[PDB]
Amino acid sequence: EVTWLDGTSYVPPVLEGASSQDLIQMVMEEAWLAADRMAAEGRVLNPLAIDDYKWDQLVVFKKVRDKE
Amino acid sequence: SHARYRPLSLRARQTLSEKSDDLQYHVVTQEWFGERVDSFLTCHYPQWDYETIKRLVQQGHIYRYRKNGKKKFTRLTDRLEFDELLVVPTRAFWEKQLAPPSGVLEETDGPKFKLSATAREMAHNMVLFKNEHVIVINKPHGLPMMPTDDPQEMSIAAMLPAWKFTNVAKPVVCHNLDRETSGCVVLARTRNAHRMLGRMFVKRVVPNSVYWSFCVGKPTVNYGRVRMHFDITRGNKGDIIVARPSPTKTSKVAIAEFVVNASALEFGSFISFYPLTTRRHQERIMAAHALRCPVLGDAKYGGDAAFPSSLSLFWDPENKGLPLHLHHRKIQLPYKNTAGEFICVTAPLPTQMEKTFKKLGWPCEVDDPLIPG
Amino acid sequence: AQRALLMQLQQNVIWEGTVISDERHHLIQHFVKLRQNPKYRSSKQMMVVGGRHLLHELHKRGYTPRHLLVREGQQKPKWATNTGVKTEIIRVDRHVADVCSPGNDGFIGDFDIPKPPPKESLIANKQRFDRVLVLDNVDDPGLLGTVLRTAAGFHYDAVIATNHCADLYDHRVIRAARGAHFQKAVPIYTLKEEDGDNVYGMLNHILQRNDLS
Amino acid sequence: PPIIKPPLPVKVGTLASTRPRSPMLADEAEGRPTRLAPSVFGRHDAPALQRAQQECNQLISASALARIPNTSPRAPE
Amino acid sequence: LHALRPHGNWDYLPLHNNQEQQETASLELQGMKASVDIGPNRFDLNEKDLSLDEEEQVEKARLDNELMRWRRLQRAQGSDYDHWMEAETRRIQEMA
Amino acid sequence: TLIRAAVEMGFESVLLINCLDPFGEKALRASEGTVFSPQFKIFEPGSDPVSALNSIAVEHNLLPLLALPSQKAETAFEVAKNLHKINAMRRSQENHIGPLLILGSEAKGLRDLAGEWSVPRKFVSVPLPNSTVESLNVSVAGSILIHAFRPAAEKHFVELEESA
Ligand SMILES: [Mg+2]
Repeated sequence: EVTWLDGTSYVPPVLEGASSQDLIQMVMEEAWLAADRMAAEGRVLNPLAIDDYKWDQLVVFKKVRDKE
Repeated sequence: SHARYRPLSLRARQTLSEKSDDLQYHVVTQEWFGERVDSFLTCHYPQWDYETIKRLVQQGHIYRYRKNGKKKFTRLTDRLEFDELLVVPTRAFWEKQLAPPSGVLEETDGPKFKLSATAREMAHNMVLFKNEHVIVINKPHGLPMMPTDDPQEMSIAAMLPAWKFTNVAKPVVCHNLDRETSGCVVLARTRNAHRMLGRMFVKRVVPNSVYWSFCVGKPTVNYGRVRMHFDITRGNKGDIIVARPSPTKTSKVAIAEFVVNASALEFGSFISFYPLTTRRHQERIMAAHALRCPVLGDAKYGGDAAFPSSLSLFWDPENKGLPLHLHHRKIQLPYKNTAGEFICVTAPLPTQMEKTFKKLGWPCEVDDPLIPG
Repeated sequence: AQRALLMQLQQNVIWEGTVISDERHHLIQHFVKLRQNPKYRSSKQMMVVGGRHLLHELHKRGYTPRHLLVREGQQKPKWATNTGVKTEIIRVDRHVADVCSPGNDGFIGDFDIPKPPPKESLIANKQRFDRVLVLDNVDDPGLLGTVLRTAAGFHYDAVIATNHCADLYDHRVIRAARGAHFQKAVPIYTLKEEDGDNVYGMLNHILQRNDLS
Repeated sequence: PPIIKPPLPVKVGTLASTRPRSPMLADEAEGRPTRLAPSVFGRHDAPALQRAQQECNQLISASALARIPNTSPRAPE
Repeated sequence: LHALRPHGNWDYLPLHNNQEQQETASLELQGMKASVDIGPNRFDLNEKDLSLDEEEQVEKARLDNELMRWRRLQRAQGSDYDHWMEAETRRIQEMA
Repeated sequence: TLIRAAVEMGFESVLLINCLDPFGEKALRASEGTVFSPQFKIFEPGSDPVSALNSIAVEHNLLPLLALPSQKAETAFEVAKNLHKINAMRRSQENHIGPLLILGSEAKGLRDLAGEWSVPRKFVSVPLPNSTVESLNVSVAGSILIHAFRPAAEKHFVELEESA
């Protein structure tokens, strides 16, 4: 169960053969849709910017770019 | 070197094979009834190579005796027979005055040389044409092809391990060149490829090589055929070469076809040789004596006319260190490309010869239509 | 003349059997340029290290040079002759070795510059930095090498070089540090204001992030 | 130094050795005996050959080798 | 540097050896080291967590198709009768 | 640099065994006249180091400390704290004991003296937790040893004891 800032309840269906990346993609697509809904309703949302997670991700980015 | 081999005619080789006792007579029981000779030998001798067995069987050192009083020579595809013997020479058989084939003995490489990364880069730069059978390199000027008297002096024959990109062994140079020659050198990758290409470099009638040279003076005819008989004799410090117009029992003929491409005011000329034989300093001595106009830089043959006052305008006659204008420009190969024309590889002129041709106004890079491909 | 030219060719093509005697050799010129010019040194990402004991310690750590110059009269190192190493060995004379490096112990290694630590750690570190050293405007390389050595000894969480410093890959700092550049315990960062990075901005970010005084 | 080399079991071959020279030759290698063939180690006369036979307990003539089998005459129990 | 060296305050933390020994160490002191203080505790961070853009996805699919066609072409390149017989007899010895 | 550090932190005399030159110009450059200072007295023993050291130690009632690579006692701070505590106890009882520092190069030559040192002896080192580097510069180690066993630091150590 996922509850957004508005409080809407969404349920990503889990079936056989569905991977964790599949569930992540479903949840993130529905999250973008819900964020569009909030911005249309008028709710303000914290925008995405450079964070310590982005630095931890550039770590492995440097790793793979040095690999090949 | 416990056995010193000697020349042997077919009669003498047969006589020695009959007189010898270092043989092994394998019988053919019911188990080996009908087996091929090559399969029999490859199953009995695991240490002998298949090519070695092929050479032995096809030369006749391994024959069979069918109890008929005479020996029977067979090929690899022949089937054996019951009750008959197969004669195989042993190790001690090759210890007499009889030379064995190549594969039957063990050849030790011994000490190997360790090359540096700079030398490997230089060899990869010299490489011009790469193929799964042949490798063509551009030999620089003043480089010894084979190891000379001084063992510390570098040579091309020891740069071989750096050229085997994927082969299990180093390539083998097909033909050697003079130290002063700045042409292209061909190497064979496969041991069989060397044997197959060795036929091209024997005396022939149709030429397949180009030699670009710059001689001091203009010969009489623009195109001609040079021929002279050489006699090489051993001397105190070196060799003596005697040139004759007439044949001799000991003389070896040398033939080439020369064409004058351009003439620089009758004081210098550019010519292209196409040889038909292989003799030491062949084209050099030809241009020196036959054409009566030595190539610029042949101090060993007519050093006075090598560096002339005429060309003194461009080069210093007191240095006498300019590269000998002797370049194996273009050489053909039996291998064909996707177009169907024979692959003729061309080596670029050294920078000094390029400077000479630029000072003379002649184009440095021109195709040679005389030898197609 | 041909023999002399071929001998010089082999010298430039150091293929075994010859030693170097002229300073005009390409390798000696490369060594002296890498020692003197800091811009060429940074462009080649190489450094010159002197001392057989220091080279042995670097080999023990796992660092080996692609070129080694050994002076005549000295033996070849076991770590340089073993099969696991790819270090080329070149014999050098005394005066050309002195031209290469002002101090010749008999062994000169052309080491590869270790990759400097990523500034991303100082930007967004997971663990908290306990103590950070900041060297500001050091003139002579001896003091810089010695303070790098003592910082590596005391195990500081990070060392920064701010707005002026002798090139860390210089021969004098390398000698006075003795492996502080090759080690990976104390990360060192040269923040040069002329390169775009704000030294004071970086330092204040580190302070406000890790609660440092 | 034995005068007559008796049959010996065949040597186990490596990959390249057991690999035939041709994929069409890959079929002839199906039927091969597991023992080599006997031989002699020189050129000798008839008495020397017969003495070598009786000493090494091995016959040379394949005809006699096939006609005289070493068979237990008794019946099986 | 010797004065303000790392962990140089341990001489001043314990005012007395008796007071220092009075404290009893527990497994919680070991367990607290595994927790990063500034950043939040996360389970895994590998290369698979790297999100791809549309161009990156198209390029990856193109590279996969290129690898497929390259395997297909190598099936015919290595099909030179020598290497083909080699692989055939190797598979035969594997199954036998 | 070692002479300058000693005289700036308040040392009275110095001993040199197997020293290259007590007045070489390249040494005077780093010393900056500190050897010429009158309150700093240099000495030289003639091929008798052990008999030169033990006699003066047992006469002036001094505690020797050797900067050895051994791992006997690596906490120079705690060793100096113990010495200053003994000094403060003597001061409260009221003689005082002074620190001898031994800075060497060869471990063999230092063991040759450690095996014949008189009572009491202590091998002091520096807190180096990195196994990569062997040891600091001898000048830096000597400077740290002087900063530890400085005669003026006894007051700060008494302040530390009062504050603890
Ligand atoms: Mg003929």
